[PDB]
Amino acid sequence: LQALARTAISAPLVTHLYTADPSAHVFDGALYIYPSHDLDHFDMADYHVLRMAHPGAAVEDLGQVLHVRDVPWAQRQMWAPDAAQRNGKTYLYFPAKRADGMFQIGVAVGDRPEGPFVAEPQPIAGTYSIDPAVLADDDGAHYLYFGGIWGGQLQHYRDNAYAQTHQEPVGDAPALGPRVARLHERMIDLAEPSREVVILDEHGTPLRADDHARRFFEGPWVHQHAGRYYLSYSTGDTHRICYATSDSPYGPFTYQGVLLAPVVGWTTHHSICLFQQQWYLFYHDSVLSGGQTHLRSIKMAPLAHAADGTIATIYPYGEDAVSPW
Ligand SMILES: [Ca+2]
Repeated sequence: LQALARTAISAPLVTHLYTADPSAHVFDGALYIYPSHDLDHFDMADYHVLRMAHPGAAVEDLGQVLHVRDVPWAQRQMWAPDAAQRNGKTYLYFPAKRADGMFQIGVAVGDRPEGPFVAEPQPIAGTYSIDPAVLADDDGAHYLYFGGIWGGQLQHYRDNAYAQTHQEPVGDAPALGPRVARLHERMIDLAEPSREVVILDEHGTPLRADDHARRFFEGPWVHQHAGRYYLSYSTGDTHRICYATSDSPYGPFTYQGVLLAPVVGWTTHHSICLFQQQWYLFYHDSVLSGGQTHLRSIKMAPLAHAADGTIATIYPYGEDAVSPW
């Protein structure tokens, strides 16, 4: 697979550290990226913030802005984060693991996009599992999406309650979807208990647990375009970013297709962000590290919505490349 490094459509945004799970936002007139920081096993411990001043600019590492040692409730595994702004504050949302082994989502508050961020002493009540994404709705509301199965533990929850015997559904049972909750105006609490986000097939039927090509695995992201909501996410063991659409941030979302073909390294994770004239897909892969799943680099590619609202598949090493998966 050494050909893939040669025909990659994107270079690593930074190479002096390993980065993953990019959440891109335009805050205060610039592009800010909030990724995970892979350490040279997914044992990440801290977050950096990166910035691009304008379209085409060199990427700045603004340095470390939060470390798990400053998060009283969390012991380890600072995974895919996100950020939001409200009332002149910037909020850093992040999944991390408690000493008792459970993932939950917490938040840290700062006065600027680049921090420093001060972590709340407890996680956000009502959250669990991983991969937060916070949608700043055009109407002023903020919504928190989250969830990931397998290592993300979402499969142990139903209706927001944990049980040891809750497992991943199988067969004809509906696959699990991400969770969503409107955030409180104070941003560090939910305004409501989270709800299931339902993803439907083209016939209006919820996706099956045994449909691993399409069913939700982790890393939800929502963006607005042309009066609809786009939910996009990783399918995990089939290595796709897929997307689905709805007239509501709550769904249900109807499956549309594959947004990003498989990348090098087992995980795939992304965000979609509008910057000046252009939509961009931010994603990651493991080429920098020579194909090591746990050492990634974030990347970006331009993204286009078609007249009919669809998004064409992005092929990270070219459409003619041998797929890494
Ligand atoms: Ca994410």
